[PDB]
Amino acid sequence: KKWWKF
Repeated sequence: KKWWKF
């Protein structure tokens, strides 16, 4: 969502 593939 907001960090890495998230």
